[PDB]
Amino acid sequence: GSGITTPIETQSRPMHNAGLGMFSNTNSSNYHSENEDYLSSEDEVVVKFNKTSTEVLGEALLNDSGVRTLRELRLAGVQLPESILKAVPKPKKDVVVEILQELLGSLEAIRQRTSPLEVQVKEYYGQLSELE
Amino acid sequence: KGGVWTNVEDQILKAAVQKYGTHQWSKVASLLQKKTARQSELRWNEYLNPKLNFTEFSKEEDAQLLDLARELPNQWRTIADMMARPAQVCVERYNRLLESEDSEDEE
Amino acid sequence: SWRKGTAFGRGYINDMTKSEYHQEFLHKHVR
Amino acid sequence: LEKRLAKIQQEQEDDEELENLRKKNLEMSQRAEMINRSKHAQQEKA
Amino acid sequence: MQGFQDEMLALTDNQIAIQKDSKRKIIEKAINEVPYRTNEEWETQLLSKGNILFPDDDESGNSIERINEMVSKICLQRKKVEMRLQALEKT
Amino acid sequence: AWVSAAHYNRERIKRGAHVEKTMVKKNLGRLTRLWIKNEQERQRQIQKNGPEITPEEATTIFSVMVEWLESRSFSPIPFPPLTYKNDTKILVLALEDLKDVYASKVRLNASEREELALIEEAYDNPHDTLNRIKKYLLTQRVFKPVDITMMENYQNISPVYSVDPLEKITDAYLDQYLWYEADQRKLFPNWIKPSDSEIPPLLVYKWTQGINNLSEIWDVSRGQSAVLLETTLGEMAEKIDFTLLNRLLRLIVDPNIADYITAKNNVVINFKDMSHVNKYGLIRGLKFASFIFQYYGLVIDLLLLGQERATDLAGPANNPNEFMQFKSKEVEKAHPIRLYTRYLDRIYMLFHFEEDEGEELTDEYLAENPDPNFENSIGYNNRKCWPKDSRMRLIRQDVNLGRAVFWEIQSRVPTSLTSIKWENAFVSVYSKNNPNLLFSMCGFEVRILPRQRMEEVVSNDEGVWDLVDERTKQRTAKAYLKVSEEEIKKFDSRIRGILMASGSTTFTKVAAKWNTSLISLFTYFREAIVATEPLLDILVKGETRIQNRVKLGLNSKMPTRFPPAVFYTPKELGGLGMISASHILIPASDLSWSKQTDTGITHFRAGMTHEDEKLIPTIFRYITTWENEFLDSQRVWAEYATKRQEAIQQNRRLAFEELEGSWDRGIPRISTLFQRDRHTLAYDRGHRIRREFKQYSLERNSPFWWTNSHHDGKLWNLNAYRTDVIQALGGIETILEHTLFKGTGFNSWEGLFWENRRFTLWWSPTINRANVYVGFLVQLDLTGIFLHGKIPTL
Repeated sequence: GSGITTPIETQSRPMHNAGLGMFSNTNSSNYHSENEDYLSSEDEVVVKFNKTSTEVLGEALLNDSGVRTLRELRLAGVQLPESILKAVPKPKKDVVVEILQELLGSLEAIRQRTSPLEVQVKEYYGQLSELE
Repeated sequence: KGGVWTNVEDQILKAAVQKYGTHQWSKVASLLQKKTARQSELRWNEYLNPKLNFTEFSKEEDAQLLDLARELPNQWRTIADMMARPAQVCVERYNRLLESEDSEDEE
Repeated sequence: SWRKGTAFGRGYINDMTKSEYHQEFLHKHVR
Repeated sequence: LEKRLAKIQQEQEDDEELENLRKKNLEMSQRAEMINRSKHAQQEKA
Repeated sequence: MQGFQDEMLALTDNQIAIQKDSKRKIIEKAINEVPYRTNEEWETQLLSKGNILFPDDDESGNSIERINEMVSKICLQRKKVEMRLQALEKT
Repeated sequence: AWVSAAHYNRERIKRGAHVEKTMVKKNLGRLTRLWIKNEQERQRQIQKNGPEITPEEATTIFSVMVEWLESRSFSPIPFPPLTYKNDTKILVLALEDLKDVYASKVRLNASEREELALIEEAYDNPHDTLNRIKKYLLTQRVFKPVDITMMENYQNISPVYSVDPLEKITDAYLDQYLWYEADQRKLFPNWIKPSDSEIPPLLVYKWTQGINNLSEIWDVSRGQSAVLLETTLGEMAEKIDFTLLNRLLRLIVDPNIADYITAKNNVVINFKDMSHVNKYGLIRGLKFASFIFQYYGLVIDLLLLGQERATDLAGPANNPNEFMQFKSKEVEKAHPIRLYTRYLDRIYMLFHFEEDEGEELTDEYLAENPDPNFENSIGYNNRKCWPKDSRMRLIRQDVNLGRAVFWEIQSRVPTSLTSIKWENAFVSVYSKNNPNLLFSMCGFEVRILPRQRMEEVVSNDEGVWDLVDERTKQRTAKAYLKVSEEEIKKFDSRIRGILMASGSTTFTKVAAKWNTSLISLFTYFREAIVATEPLLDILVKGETRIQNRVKLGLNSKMPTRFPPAVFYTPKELGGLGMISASHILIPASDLSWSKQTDTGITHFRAGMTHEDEKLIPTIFRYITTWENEFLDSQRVWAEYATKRQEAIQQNRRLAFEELEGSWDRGIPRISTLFQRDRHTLAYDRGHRIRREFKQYSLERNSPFWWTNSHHDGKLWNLNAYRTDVIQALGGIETILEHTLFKGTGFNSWEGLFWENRRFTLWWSPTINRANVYVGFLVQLDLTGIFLHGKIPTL
């Protein structure tokens, strides 16, 4: 009886160790995954214009799928960059992309700057049939 | 903290009810430590009382049961009266029934 | 026309407890 | 963080049990229905 | 009537100066303590009844941070597991 | 014989004439026995007889509810899946609300000790307690018995249900959840209102303003006639049936919670010996009995109003209206019913009748009810609180309209669901012949006179509202307020409570109790009390009687020994601290005060100044009236809206210079915005009905049942009163001339913390004084002190 009891206890300890171990492994795996994702994003960041835009959109989507504040900030930065560098169909596409991004989910601020530019344009508008 | 029922305490309660009658429960928790009136009276009515029916369930008991449980939506005090059984026995029997379908010294 | 649209609508016992006056009484004083 | 993980495990266990219990009630209703439907069928046969 | 008790009326002099001051301070902190744009839900409905490069840098830091933590987790957990296994085998 | 003695003693207590201290208790006992017998009789007769409603009526009802819930595109409330966002918060709320009952207790019972103990563990492990809770929601359909102790109001005797704590927790959480999700999904329309946003007198005020602001009612132009309906639904919770409840809850809620709630009401009820299963009606003591009760009320109201008009009042599901609103004035005028509100049992309906429609209704009513003798006005009841002239006049057109309307609405509701008797109902008719429009809500009785037919416009006291039109901005009607007779009697009965109970409870304890009733009575009615004699009178006896209570506390009735200083000193003074409404002479002989300086001994007497004498100021002036607070609320909330927009637009934080002036202003009391726990409170919804149903689930009242200091802030401040009372007699320097403060040797008041004997010492040099009318001088044993008469403690 004594021998049997002793054997059982060691097995229980081993089982507890196994329970700890698997979890640890999982955690490690998760960590690894995170690192890989970050690297990919960095690389990506580092007609042609259109293509670039598309790529950016894709990246954004990926990010969303996969912090939020950071993403928003990045988006804002991108927008700013675009503005510095600086049809209807393209605009529409962009809008669609933006919409998609929102659903998946700095961003507010970004919205506000663009919205503000639009507002300035409208105010300019504000400032008969043709007009209508 | 809330206790379950040792056969000691349970027996003392039965002898107590024998002496003091049903209605004086606060005198029953005098004998019986660690317990309250509501607990005492509660158990005596729910379980301990011999007049209660703890018995197997005939083929008619089950038919009548399923009938009622379909007829009256959940009311297991009413149904219990209809069956003259303690309630949680009836609910126990019922749930197990649908599963037929399957797929010291101080004392 | 307003009236139509609605859903619906178009002795001495000798004992103290089961009398009518009593059910009036307890129907009131108990609120 | 191991203790935090364990707490998540506990959280996962309870939700699953709740789901099973909810499934249980609907299932019980269905079983009652099978008897209810069977009884109706018996009445039709009578 | 415990909840609605009027508080500590002051007779003496300064305390009136003191009680008022205290109240003011409290008021300040309540407004001062609360953070702007934090609320919305209480102010709105409560209001309703009454009235009638930088981004890139941040991302990099986070990734870096993540990397340190994962390595730390890897270093110690693995060692513990190995030790446990060895002990079991010996037994 | 026993029963007949119970009736006789009860109707002797309703008049309130010399009933012994015990006879009240005993009589209560006999009444609770009789009441439970009636209950068990009703339940048995339902078993033998079978349910009352009938399958037909039930089918119609269920159909109605379904039609509504589709009309509003309503989603059945789900079951609270774990990982619910708000779970821990709703827990915190429920647990707090149970905790509060215990918190205001000096000493605690063991069962209470258990109740407080269970919650405390609860704080430690919410996640587990949620697991257990929801596990109960699923598994447990059989529950522990429930105890009844009828509490006495000295007229009515009301029941009190007491449940076991574990069941209380799940009941509380489920309650809170249902109200949160329900108000979140906008179940209840606007016109069901014992509701959250408005305190009851604000409800009455908005009901009057609602009356005025809508068009044409005061136009006497041709055939205009008006009626007011006040109808108790009668037994309602007592007639509810579970076979139906399970189904009407299936519509709104998952079958799990529905089945749970339905089962929870069938429980053995125990009072002493008597016990019976509850087979039929609702138990109003359950924490969520509120939600059930209102939902069912809605089910009745849809019968009364019909689907169409109801959709008019509640408006579209896209944009529901507010309490009083519509889309077009057409939608208003398209239907005879203009205002409908149901405050718990009470139903108020406002009907304005054109000659055509009105004469049509009386045509049909008289058509089935020949009344050749014109005696419909004999059994007709109306307000006896107002005087004859300004009461409703009795005229055939009027009366017949009233009984016509009441007849039709009488018909609409089936006698099975509820019971609507002509006895309980009140009909007020506004007629070309009747200038007044009478009604009463809560305890306010309201006489509405349109400024037109008043024939004179006089500046009037503060107990009288002015009704201000939404568009014209002219003031078109005065609303006269009085205090309903019932709650006068409730006040009087409470004072009698303090009297019968405080045989030897000490003066200080009594005073707080007296104040609370008074503060509560005035504040709820603040304005109204001015116009009522009996509430106005009664009190004079009530205070003079208690003072005469303390006077017997030594030996005397005598004026001379005691100067209003003893009773009215604030507590710091060591005076009892009791407030005052009445007339009391501070005799100018008692203001004399003498001080010593190393130069000499100086005296002061303002007695020689002959002007208006000095009188103890009273409440009627002190308490702020309602109209000024609502106005200040409106302007203040406007201002806060603006400044808040300044902070937002400019991305700044509010200065506070603005806030401080209006910080205590406003009916929600701006301060409430900034309290410690708003984050939790927004997830507390349905507070007002919970407060009112705290009647049933616990014995000790909460005398203020119409506000949560959490949501509504703190409405009234009384400190001002305290300074006025000090100066009313001379002031701190003067007040303490009456006490022993100079004997203790303390030079200045400020440093005194305090901590019956102590009382009589503190005021002793008055209570013992040489101007006593009669007494027998006795020198103390070894000293030189003279005693006048015999004072026990001194």
